[PDB]
Amino acid sequence: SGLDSVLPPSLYALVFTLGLPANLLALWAAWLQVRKGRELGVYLLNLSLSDLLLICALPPWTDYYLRRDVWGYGPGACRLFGFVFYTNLYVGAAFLSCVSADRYLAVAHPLRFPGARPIRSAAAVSALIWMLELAANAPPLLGEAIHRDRYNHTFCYESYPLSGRGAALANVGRVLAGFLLPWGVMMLCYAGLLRALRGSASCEQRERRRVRRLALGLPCVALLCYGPYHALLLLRSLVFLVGGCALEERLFPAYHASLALATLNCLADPALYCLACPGARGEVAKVV
Repeated sequence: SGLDSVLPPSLYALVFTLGLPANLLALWAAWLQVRKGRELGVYLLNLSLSDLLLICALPPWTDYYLRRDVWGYGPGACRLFGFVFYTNLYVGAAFLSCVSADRYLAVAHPLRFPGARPIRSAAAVSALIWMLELAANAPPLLGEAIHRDRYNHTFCYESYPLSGRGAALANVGRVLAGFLLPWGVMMLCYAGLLRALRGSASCEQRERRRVRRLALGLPCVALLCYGPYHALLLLRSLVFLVGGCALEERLFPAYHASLALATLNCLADPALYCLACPGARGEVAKVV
């Protein structure tokens, strides 16, 4: 260790300093357009709620990392903190994918979507996603999560190395079903959105290009945030499932910097889905 005394501390500090008011503003904007029959607003609201949950769970981890990886809050509390953090981290990606699929359906099939009480179906899908992610992260909750090591760290909810192929398969599945399934759906939906309006007589070149930047570049932001973490996770899980203590000692600060860069997608979501959107930043621009 050694870099977790400074870097993830400062990223978490920036997140708790800016994203929390930003996520509150995005939540208010999303709720404002839920009132107007919209069914993008429910996904945006749930995304902002998940981001707020992760942001408020961040600073126990801030202390954790800035005190040279030590846990003193209690064996019971790290279960809850890791559960909230690692569940919001995947729920965010799921709801980005849902927003992408919703936009693709609305644009490519305008005369057939959404139509029939759009708030109810979207709320049902949101609840189903929450249930599925909660079930996915329940097996980690069943845990001996607090770990004492010889080298004066005493982690919780993490282990170096992994344990007996089990957490390794769990991590491989977590990667391939909480990322690259939602990210893959999001990328395909945005590509289909940008290919569906190839033929529209009304959209000019100026307003085709901004849709192009959004469709190819919002998934890029999501990947650039959530990607290094899951790539490193899959790398460790595959190496343990093909290295000794040298490999993990080499990619350890990479792993705990990729986690911070992954939680950095709690500033981008409120920004890219409230301020970048002209509609939201007409209502959520100055609460006072």
